[PDB]
Amino acid sequence: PIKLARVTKVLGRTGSQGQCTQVRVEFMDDTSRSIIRNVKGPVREGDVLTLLESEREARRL
Amino acid sequence: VVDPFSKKDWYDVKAPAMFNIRNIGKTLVTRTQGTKIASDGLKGRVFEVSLADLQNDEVAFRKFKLITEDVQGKNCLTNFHGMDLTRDKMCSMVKKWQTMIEAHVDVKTTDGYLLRLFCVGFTKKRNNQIRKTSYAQHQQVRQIRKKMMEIMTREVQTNDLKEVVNKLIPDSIGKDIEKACQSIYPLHDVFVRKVKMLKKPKFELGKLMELHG
Amino acid sequence: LGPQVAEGENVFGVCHIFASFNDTFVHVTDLSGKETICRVTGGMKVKADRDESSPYAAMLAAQDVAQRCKELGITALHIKLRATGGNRTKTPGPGAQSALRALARSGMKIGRIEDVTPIPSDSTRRKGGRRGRRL
Amino acid sequence: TKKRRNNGRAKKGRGHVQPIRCTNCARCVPKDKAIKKFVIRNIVEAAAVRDISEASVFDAYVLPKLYVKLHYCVSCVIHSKVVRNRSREARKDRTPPPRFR
RNA sequence: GCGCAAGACGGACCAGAGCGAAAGCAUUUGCCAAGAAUGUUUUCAUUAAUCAAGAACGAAAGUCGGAGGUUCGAAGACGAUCAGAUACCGUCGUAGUUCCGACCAUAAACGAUGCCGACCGGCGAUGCGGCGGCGUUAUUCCCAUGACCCGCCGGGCAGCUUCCGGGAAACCAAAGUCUUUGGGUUCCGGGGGGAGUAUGGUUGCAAAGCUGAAACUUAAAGGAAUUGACGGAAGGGCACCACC
RNA sequence: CCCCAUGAACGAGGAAUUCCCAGUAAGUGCGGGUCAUAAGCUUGCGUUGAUUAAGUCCCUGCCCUUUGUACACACCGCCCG
RNA sequence: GAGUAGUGUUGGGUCGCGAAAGGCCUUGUGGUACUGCCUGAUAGGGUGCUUGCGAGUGCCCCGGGAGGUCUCGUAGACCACCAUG
Ligand SMILES: [Mg+2]
Ligand SMILES: [Mg+2]
Ligand SMILES: [Mg+2]
Ligand SMILES: [Mg+2]
Ligand SMILES: [Mg+2]
Ligand SMILES: [Mg+2]
Ligand SMILES: [Mg+2]
Ligand SMILES: [Mg+2]
Ligand SMILES: [Mg+2]
Ligand SMILES: [Mg+2]
Ligand SMILES: [Mg+2]
Ligand SMILES: [Mg+2]
Ligand SMILES: [Mg+2]
Ligand SMILES: [Mg+2]
Ligand SMILES: [Mg+2]
Ligand SMILES: [Mg+2]
Ligand SMILES: [Mg+2]
Ligand SMILES: [Mg+2]
Ligand SMILES: [Mg+2]
Ligand SMILES: [Mg+2]
Ligand SMILES: [Mg+2]
Ligand SMILES: [Mg+2]
Ligand SMILES: [Mg+2]
Ligand SMILES: [Mg+2]
Ligand SMILES: [Mg+2]
Ligand SMILES: [Zn+2]
Repeated sequence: PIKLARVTKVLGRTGSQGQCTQVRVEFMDDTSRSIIRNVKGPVREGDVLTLLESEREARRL
Repeated sequence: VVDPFSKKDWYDVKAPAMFNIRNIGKTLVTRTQGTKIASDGLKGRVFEVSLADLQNDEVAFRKFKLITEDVQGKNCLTNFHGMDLTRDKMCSMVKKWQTMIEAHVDVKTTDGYLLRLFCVGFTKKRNNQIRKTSYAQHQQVRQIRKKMMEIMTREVQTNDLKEVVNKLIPDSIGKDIEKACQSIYPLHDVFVRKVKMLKKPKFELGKLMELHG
Repeated sequence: LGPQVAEGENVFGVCHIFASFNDTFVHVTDLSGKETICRVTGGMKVKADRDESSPYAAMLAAQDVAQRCKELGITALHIKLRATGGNRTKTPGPGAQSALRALARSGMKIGRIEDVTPIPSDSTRRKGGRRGRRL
Repeated sequence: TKKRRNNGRAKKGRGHVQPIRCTNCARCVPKDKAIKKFVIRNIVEAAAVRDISEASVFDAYVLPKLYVKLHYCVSCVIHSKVVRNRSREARKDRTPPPRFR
């Protein structure tokens, strides 16, 4: 299933070369579920991310 | 070349009448070529089964070894063999500031099965306890050991396998030790951690038939 | 091509996953364990000695045995995980973890998970020598 | 010059201690000096958690955990960075590091 | 997977915990003798402290015999790595590792700190015995008794702390009570090498152990701490002449 | 320098690597230097004018801090048979 | 009636838990909290769910009533080259 996500906070930048941003995800379905997630490119708080695999969790690079 | 797997045949392992759920599962045996009796090749097997699967209400970590003896034509007849704790739980209990206590007995049941029963316990931290450590002194320990020993001996020695297994399912015996020892020291987790088998009596169809139904 | 059972009920095999640091086995048997259904090993799927252990091997091996058992009517697998045990390592090798995750994906059912590494009460002397294995 | 007052090993008021073989090396070290570390984790790790959780035939089956006590001979630790060297004064503090937030 | 067999080893619990003169000493259970501490309005009445000579026990390896040989494993053999490796790494493997019976007497046998004794700050802990004290628990009331709890006493194993005082300093509540120098006592050191060698004596089955010089040679050798420099040691830190 | 002819390699460049964050990279001409005659070089000058990042120590490079040292002519050190 | 009957146990005790039949002799308390499950009391001992975690909040039984993606925060990040000067 395809899902949507909301940015609650920006925590740090994960990467070897300092590539990924490690961001915190609310679900736009009004659910309270909170998952950390890796995102590439620029991110500011409040943005919406589209997840193709929505059950996956964030690991440290 | 030739597929070994088409000469296979599926059989049904059904547990005895002690527990709730009957069919533990399926077992796979190569058909009789007449040089080798398949009923015999199948005759000697153990099964490692979680109690959770035999009877619906219970704890995951008690395992039963079950032996097939007779085959009923795609029914296998299973008698109790052994019992043990899942390694996970056994490790979960053991911790660093408490004394551990272990004992074991060899007992013949009334019908003649010979069992080895193992006994595990721990010193439990009292609820307001300020001191870091619950240790028990040597003589206290030995007291406990002796009582563990005494209890389960009398529990088995009086009863036949049927009632023994029946006591082992909920673990009556553990709770028994625990209550009985509160005077000497506050025992904590107390189990029969293992059950072994030493001698089965000469095999008898009738006895087993009664055990199944 | 196997057991005759309704669509609800799942046939259980017992899968032994052995991960040393050398290589993995994904080994699937009956309940008794006295009959093996299927056995695939790490060094089998991949050719190089280095790669013998590595998670990738686990992947392949697992996908394959799981397939082959999906053939024979075994849907659900009890899992007994194993580390090399005895005097040597009690950690399971890296392979096992991957392997496990893998034969989930193939659509297998997972029964109880249990950990059996042979663990000594007290062993024979370990294979290095007093001052250790230095490198 | 005496470096530690306790000489690195915890042995006090007894003469000799039963030696144990290292996890990593196999090098022999007395049980007192050995840098000990206890490990409780889950058999399956982070991601495969969520994965396997779906493939169960059981509802609310909680993953078993793996329990292992490690010993590390003084050398092997410092290589594995289980233990790192610290300053003359800050040496003296035997309070275990704050893994508790 | 199921059984069988053999010899080893007693995991986790196990700790700056115990016990032993030190070496050393962890499965259960019974038998055999010891032992500290505690308790005491018991008994003896100076019987004690330390000790040349002389003794008892003394890790590991080693040595004789016997038994036994799972694992590990000097020696050795290969396989690698390397310029070379008779070394680290790997596959093997003899003696040995194990038990019984005799020898051997040495270890960084270390607290690198003789033993008995007196006095000199605190502070919490811990082990053993004792003594007192609300209150919990072993179900509901009485006494025992055990478990926790709050103290006190005597021995212990230690710890933290401190302008007690020492100390060349590191550090030490002893390494304190030392030029304000004396409680008793035993071993023992006198620049570095030569050398724990030569010789004699003596012990052993031998490997060796104890005892132990000299010629010569040499301005330092050494101990703590301090700035440096360096590290194939650990952490941070920056820079589009580093990357993303 | 100029007119005619001659009209060849070259099909977006392997392992590696260089310079760069906003009137900036880059394209494009122009001035000054050298100069009797000369800019495929340099030094300046405008013009057209972006993609991407506002982060990280992975690599490379040096800095501190802790730490060990038998080095101090300071590791190209010292030193053993 | 009677803390008797019955029932219950580590050492004992002057015991712990605790009925009913049936009558007699005339009312035969109020106020005020809570309450997941297990064991053995609303005590004691284990053990939980609500959102990954930490807070809150709720979780004995019945009837009826409506109101619903409970609220607030939130790192929860873990998968051997190389002599000499
Ligand atoms: Mg040093
Ligand atoms: Mg010693
Ligand atoms: Mg002592
Ligand atoms: Mg043990
Ligand atoms: Mg003498
Ligand atoms: Mg010896
Ligand atoms: Mg020997
Ligand atoms: Mg011999
Ligand atoms: Mg060679
Ligand atoms: Mg070798
Ligand atoms: Mg070998
Ligand atoms: Mg002697
Ligand atoms: Mg000596
Ligand atoms: Mg000495
Ligand atoms: Mg003396
Ligand atoms: Mg006491
Ligand atoms: Mg008292
Ligand atoms: Mg004391
Ligand atoms: Mg003097
Ligand atoms: Mg001299
Ligand atoms: Mg001498
Ligand atoms: Mg001589
Ligand atoms: Mg020095
Ligand atoms: Mg770097
Ligand atoms: Mg110098
Ligand atoms: Zn090591």
